[PDB]
Amino acid sequence: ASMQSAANITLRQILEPNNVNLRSKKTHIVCTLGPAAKSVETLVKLIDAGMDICRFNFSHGSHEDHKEMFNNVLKAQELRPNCLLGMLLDTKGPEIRTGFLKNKEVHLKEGSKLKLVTDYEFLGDETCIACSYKKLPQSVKPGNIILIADGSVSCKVLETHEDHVITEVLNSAVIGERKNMNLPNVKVDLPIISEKDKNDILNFAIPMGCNFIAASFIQSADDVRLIRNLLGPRGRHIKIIPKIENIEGIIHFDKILAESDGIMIARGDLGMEISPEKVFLAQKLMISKCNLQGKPIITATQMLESMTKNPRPTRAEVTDVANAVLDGTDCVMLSGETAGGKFPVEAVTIMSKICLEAEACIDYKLLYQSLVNAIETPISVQEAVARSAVETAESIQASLIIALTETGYTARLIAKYKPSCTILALSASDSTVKCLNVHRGVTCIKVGSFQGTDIVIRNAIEIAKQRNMAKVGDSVIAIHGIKGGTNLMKVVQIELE
Amino acid sequence: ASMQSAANITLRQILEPNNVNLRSKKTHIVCTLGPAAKSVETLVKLIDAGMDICRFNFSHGSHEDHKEMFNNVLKAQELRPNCLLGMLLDTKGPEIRTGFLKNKEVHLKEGSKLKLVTDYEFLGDETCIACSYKKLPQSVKPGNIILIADGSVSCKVLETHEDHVITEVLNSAVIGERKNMNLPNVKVDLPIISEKDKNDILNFAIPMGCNFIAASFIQSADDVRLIRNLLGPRGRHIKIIPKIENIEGIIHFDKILAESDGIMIARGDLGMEISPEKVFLAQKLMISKCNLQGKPIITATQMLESMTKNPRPTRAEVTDVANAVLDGTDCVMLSGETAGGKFPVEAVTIMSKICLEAEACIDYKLLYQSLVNAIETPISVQEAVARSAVETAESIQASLIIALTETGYTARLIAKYKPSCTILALSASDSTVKCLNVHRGVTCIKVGSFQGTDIVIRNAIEIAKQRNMAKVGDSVIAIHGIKGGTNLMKVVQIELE
Amino acid sequence: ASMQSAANITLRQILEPNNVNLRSKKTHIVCTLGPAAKSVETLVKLIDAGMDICRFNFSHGSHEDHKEMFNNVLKAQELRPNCLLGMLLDTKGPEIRTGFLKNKEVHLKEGSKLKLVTDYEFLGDETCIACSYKKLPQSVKPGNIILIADGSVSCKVLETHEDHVITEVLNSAVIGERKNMNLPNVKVDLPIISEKDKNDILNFAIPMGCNFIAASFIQSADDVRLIRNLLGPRGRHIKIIPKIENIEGIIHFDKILAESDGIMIARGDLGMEISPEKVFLAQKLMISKCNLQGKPIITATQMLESMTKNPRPTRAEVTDVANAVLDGTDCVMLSGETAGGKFPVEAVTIMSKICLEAEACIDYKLLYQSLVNAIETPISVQEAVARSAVETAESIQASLIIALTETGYTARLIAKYKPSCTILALSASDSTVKCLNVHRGVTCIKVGSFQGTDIVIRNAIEIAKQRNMAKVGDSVIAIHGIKGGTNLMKVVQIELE
Amino acid sequence: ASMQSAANITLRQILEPNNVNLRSKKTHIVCTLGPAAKSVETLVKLIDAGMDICRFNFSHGSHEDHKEMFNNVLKAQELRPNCLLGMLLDTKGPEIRTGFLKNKEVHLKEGSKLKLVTDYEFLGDETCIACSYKKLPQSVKPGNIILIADGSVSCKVLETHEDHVITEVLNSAVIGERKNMNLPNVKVDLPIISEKDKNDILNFAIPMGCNFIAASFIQSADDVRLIRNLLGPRGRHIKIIPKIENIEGIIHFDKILAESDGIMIARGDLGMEISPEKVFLAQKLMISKCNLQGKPIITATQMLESMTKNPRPTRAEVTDVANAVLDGTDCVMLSGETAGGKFPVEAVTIMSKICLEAEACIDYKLLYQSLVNAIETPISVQEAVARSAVETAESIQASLIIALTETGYTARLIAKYKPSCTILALSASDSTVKCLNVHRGVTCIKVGSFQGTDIVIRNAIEIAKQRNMAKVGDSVIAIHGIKGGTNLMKVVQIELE
Ligand SMILES: [Mg+2]
Ligand SMILES: [Mg+2]
Ligand SMILES: [Mg+2]
Ligand SMILES: [Mg+2]
Repeated sequence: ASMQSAANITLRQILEPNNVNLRSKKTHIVCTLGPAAKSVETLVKLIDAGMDICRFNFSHGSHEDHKEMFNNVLKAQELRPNCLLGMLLDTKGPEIRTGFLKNKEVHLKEGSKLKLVTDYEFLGDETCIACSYKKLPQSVKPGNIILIADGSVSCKVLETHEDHVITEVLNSAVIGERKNMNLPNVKVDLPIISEKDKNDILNFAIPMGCNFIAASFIQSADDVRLIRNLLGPRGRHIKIIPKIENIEGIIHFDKILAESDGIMIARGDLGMEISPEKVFLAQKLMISKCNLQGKPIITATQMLESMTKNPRPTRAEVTDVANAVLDGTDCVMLSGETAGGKFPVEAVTIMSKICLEAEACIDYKLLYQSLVNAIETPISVQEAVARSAVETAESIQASLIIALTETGYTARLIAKYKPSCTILALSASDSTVKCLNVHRGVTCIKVGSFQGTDIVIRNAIEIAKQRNMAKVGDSVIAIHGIKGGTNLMKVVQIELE
Repeated sequence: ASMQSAANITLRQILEPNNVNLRSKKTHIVCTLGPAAKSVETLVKLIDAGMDICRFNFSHGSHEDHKEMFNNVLKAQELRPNCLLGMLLDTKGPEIRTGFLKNKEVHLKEGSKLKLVTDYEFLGDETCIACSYKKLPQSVKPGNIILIADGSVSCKVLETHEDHVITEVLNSAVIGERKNMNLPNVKVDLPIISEKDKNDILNFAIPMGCNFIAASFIQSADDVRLIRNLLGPRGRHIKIIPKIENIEGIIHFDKILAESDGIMIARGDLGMEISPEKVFLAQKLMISKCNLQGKPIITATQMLESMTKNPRPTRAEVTDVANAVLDGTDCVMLSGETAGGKFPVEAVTIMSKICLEAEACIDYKLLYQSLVNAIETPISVQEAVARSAVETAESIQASLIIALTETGYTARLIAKYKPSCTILALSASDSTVKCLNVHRGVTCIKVGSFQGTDIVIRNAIEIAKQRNMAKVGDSVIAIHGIKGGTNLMKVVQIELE
Repeated sequence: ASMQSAANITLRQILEPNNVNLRSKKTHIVCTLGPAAKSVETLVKLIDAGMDICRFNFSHGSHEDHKEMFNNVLKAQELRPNCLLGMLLDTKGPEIRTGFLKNKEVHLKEGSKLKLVTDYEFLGDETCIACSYKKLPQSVKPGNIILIADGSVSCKVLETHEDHVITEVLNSAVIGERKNMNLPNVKVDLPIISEKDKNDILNFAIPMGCNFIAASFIQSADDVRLIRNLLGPRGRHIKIIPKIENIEGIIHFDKILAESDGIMIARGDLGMEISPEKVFLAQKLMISKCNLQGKPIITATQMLESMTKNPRPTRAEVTDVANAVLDGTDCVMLSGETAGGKFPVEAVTIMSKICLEAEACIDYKLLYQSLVNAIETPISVQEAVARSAVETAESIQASLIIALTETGYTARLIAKYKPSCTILALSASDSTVKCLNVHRGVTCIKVGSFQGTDIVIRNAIEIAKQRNMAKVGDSVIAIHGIKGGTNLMKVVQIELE
Repeated sequence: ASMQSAANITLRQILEPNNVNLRSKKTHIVCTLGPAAKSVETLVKLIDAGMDICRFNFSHGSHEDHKEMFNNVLKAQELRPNCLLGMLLDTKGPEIRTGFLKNKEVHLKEGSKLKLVTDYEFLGDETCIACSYKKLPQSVKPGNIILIADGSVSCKVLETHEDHVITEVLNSAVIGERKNMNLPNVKVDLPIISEKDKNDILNFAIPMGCNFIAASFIQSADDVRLIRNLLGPRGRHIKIIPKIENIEGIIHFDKILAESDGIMIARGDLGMEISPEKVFLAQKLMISKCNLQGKPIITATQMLESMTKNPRPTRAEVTDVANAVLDGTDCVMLSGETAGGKFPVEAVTIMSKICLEAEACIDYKLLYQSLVNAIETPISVQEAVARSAVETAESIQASLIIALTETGYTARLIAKYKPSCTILALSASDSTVKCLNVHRGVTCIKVGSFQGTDIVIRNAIEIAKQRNMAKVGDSVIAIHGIKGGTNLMKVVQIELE
């Protein structure tokens, strides 16, 4: 619950321009893949500008271009082999919509009474509109506030009956049809995953190499394990990333985080379920709790979201990305319409530059001590050795922490302590090398199995030099055997003769 | 240059709603007064929602409604006497504009050559456009970048001649006429204050009770003292607030701040003179340097800036205001078009709620020690006593620090250490009670002169109880004699019998 | 239980000699008054060398020279009026002695059996010796160790019977008669105060102006309140200083300290009741617990204790005094035979110089923060204001903290936070001005009653200048009204015109 | 110059007795070998009680029993092979003595004039005494103080002539003949090493396996390198330990420490060259400077020094040893006559118990951070890895830090950071395994050369279990390759199957 991040901003960093390669940044970028952001040329353009994880939802599109979207990613990877992309699938989850209307548009007047019925075939008007949530009367109570069309109107519940509720319109607006609805401070009793979603996961998501499931509208730890149950050993290697989008998720965040492999701060329902002035508290709290537990967090950030002119970001967009990095997020995220419809590459480019600037101003010594003093006394041998690699790297100004890991556990322990240098994770597991992209500062390279540790080390050293991640005269940290008995930390200096 | 702010966010603060009165917040709100935000009813509505300082520029309007704007403020004050409003005048300062065009619109093509001439009567086209800055050739050099129409196009200087320069258009766009221009990393050689501005200040601003002069485009300490020179003893009591809007101001910020009474982070030129990814560094650095020197800072924050739908703020708008408060700003500011054209009261209302939430999450003990460890060893008797009032107030959880001051110096020393409670400043100087609103947490009340200190204290105590600033059983800190020999700090408990 | 003290030792302090007046030291000296250390000339000599409290026990001497000792002190005071001496009476308390012997000397052999009988008239030998403690069989158990003649022999209890116990001699030595005895880890069931002691207190100690009662062999909080009970309102103003001399006192130290006005670390029984290697832990722990509670502590320190040559102290004697000051003792003490028989003035002189050196090396800023972080969150208005005086004095380098107090409570709160400067306590109570000498750094001056606070302040200022405690250009802290409502802290600068 | 040591004393440690083996202590004991402390039975008795380094001076004795003293040590080692003893030779160095007297005793009277002549054959009286220092007139000046017979008399220099000086006796005492002399604040111009000492070193000290040379009366860095020069490659592996015994050594301590392998605080001349009240400052400063540089320090501590009764230590003796350990000394030392003449084994036994108690109360986490924050930013790879072993050992509560080193450099880097557990140093160099005993907490075991690192590790593990230094279920730290490229830190858990 207690938070801190130490920045050290100099006049020199403000004036001297940055020419560091965008992909060397520690913060990773989740980019939602839209219609235009799919030309194999453009995904490569998006890779060069700093995308690390591809995000998609099967809410729209075909089954034809859903997998036409896959192979275009899978071939975009082959045109840039030094970049291993994560694949995240966003579930639809529970969702509440209004019904259809006689005029297909009504002008609800402030102070008027509005009936909400559960018969979804009822064609409504300004006096009575259908709601897709059949259990709406059994969930809300008199005094509860119902939001319609992204909170365009708020309705206070006056009466609850078996098949309908009666509300008072609190503000006058004009509504379309099939608009979204929100029930602040009310638990939605809908199945966490659909039967469409379940087979989209079990038979199409997992065979195509999907690594993350962003579970929409997670409200309890049960929802997480219910999902993990039905994925089975067929999907035992996929990371479940609950999306906290309402009060229920925030109330139970600790136990949801316990069952989770990460957290995603989605741009969407949370803006309507919580007052806007309290959202920034939730974002900062969730990032802190994820940082302390070593769990990765993805934070939605606005960037060229609305442009009625040319693509130059607003000041609030810049500080939103910068402060999310300073708050301690592993990934910043470009959402669907935030690619601007037309400028996805320019948006991720600016985001990468902001991440580099925010990363360069961090006092990593102070950040490390802050983490150490916030984590409990009984840490394991594995965590202590991972701790020692980070502190040794900072003291000697090492260029890399090379972590040998097969399940990714070693690299996650190191990333928990936020080193200033890149964590070069070496794995023989294809599932591991595309699951660790969600952690800040971790760059993975697949290696063969049944190889001596020392051979894998200097082979990583050679390709680190090839990728300009380390030069001659540098020191790098090598850490392996974390599983033991074999927990080990080495310093080796880059030479060649 | 080193920065830190300690937040303590709890789940309870996220869930429990805030019903604290908006005007009890510590962060103050500078609200730019526009056309519609002038109904005496609406300024009172703006006062209730949390305005503390009124901002205006004489760029537009008449001389008739400029003072029709004054008395409407001066009578809005009389309808809410517990709120003493500051009055800030924004100067126009140096300003660079393009010329007029034959078509009054040109489509400059990327890669084409564009001549910029100093003959402002020249009616231009896509090959040659006039620039109002007559000394443009003598200021920019080959390689300098010239921005037109809020950075809609960027032109690299290829040739400089006596009366014109030749540039290469770097991106294709369509321009209007009389559009603004920016010269990044180039000092603009224009008079800091006009002769229109000078007489707007000396003969209309100072007789109407203007307290702050926001000097646009301050580039050096000379600009500040040149302004202070020409205001004379007629305006010796007005605070000069330089606006840092380009690289030159940032380069010389320390010496500009030395000659200043405060700083204003304006929404405008700084977005074009500095790369967007580096603006957040400048904002945070300037706030830190102002905090360490005890100088107030006003930060522009976006809130309901663009609405093509109903007035609900974006997430980036919320975090922008919240993080500006957490960064340590004395005032957040609503700019002209950010009142939304139509929703100024709702914007300041949300801002006040955000300030209250951000203020309530601050760890004031940690913040106090952070300030103390960053300020130099040789502090004066006056600062030490002001320091003692803040620490005593936190330890005993006092409700108020009552500061008796005539020049405002005592209250500024206390505000420098950011107490968790309100600073109730008592002054006999009308100039002082409307100059201290720019400091965070300071609320002023005018008192009569030639009054015993003890009588002024309990009289402030009584009206503090009347304004719900303190109740029976509370402790308050009384601090006076700061000028001596007379530097004094008292604790008194609120009783009545 | 946690301890810390920050020293800052420079090469300059090691080389440059100290010429500061000995009586300006902050650590005070308790000096036991012996036979030769009683010439009115020598007590004045002892005053000049740094005595602050006179210690005596009525174990020996007459009733004639017991009060002949008083008036010689009371007239030694009149020859040096700037020094108000405290008067401490040491009670005898429980005490255990062996019996008389046929040869009046026995050679107990290691491994032999030794009977200890309760019949004190029995004239003993190497097989059976009487013990004055009649309840010895009911207190010790088989396995308990009995010490004789300052631990010259140790006897393990083998048998306990009604009127005797049987022990095995563990080491061979030769014993006199009427030698002391100790029962480690066994509670002694003897009355805490005698009927001789009780009337020595109620009818001779309190009428002669005795301020402190050093209660020998305190084992429980009951012993303290049993003493305080029988002193009554006739002695309600005398400070009870328990002497912790065995395991029982250490076990119950917290509750003994709660009922106490201070603690005395006596040189004596504690060396035999606890293993020597564990005594330094007890001394440091008790000093820390007294420091945290604001209770004064007196620590016995060796200095010219054994001299078979001329009076130059050993290195262990020097570090013992120096580390006791660094551990945080309010007073260091010269015991009876430690005056060397012949050199009391030289011993207190060296002690004063050691205290000055140890005091000058303390980092008072670090010490203050260490105290503040160890004391609980809910401190009172009085303690917070006393806290503010100490911190203000350090920040502005004030020469004095002038505390106006009648019960001494104000000065004790200030002394709890160990300021680097002298605490000048002003009281109208004769009992208060001679009770506060036990606190470190507090120098008292008696003032008249019914005087305005401001008049008392500058009158103390004038005599502070007369005593070279403050000069022109100095700042001093004035603190009064601590009782309210009236809690107040002032800074005044020393001028005269 | 800044000092700190964090103690955590509990009531439980005061009451619960210690049964830990004495040789498992971290502080090591230098014991001066005297006449009686030489029975092969008694040196073994001294080993069991905690001796780690044997100290001797060739000032007395024969050449026959000087080496009869060696082989008795060398065979005492063979009766306890788990204890490798260091051998320290104390040089005589510069030394100043009075002459012979007609009565062989004079009563110098305070105020009388005393001539000191350089003709050492002159048989003197109370008017004129010879001094062995021939250059005495050229070293002291009028106003200098000359000390005779352990400071029994002090003489202020009144006149300096070619072959004599005239002094005024400042105190009356009776002197023997050939008594020592001291010249406070005056550099003694005598050869640092004699020709007797030089051949005692080059032809008898180094062939017998002497490891440390305690150079008496070191006054400059030149003295250290002049000694190291004349030892040559024949003694390149011997550690030179300057003895700082006068003002000159303290003035130049930093540069003396730079050329040194350690420091010894000798009991002797320093008590006369510096005022007693300033000696504790010098001891604490020198220990701090040695701690920060990683250089070992030996501190003389009093223990059963004077006993006119049975051997129970005084309180000042106990705190002297305990505070020396808390100050941060690597070794405490029993000097010649401090073995009591009769009780050397009992004195070292009590010292070991005191060291164990003082060591057990140290807060090692706080001590480690204190060291880290006092050492400069640019530390090497070797020091960083040694740092990581200590912090990892504390976090996981490892039982041992096993250091593989041949020159001892690895173990010294680890000992610099004062781990709570034993440092088990493994070396193939006989010179290294008997030089590292001077560092706190380092226990050496000789191993064969040309052995794989992993084989040496678990072999040390097995004999660690045999010596009760580690049990099953423990974690130990293994650190090797510190020379590279090969700097390495491992954690291994103790199992056996
Ligand atoms: Mg959703
Ligand atoms: Mg401007
Ligand atoms: Mg006693
Ligand atoms: Mg010597």
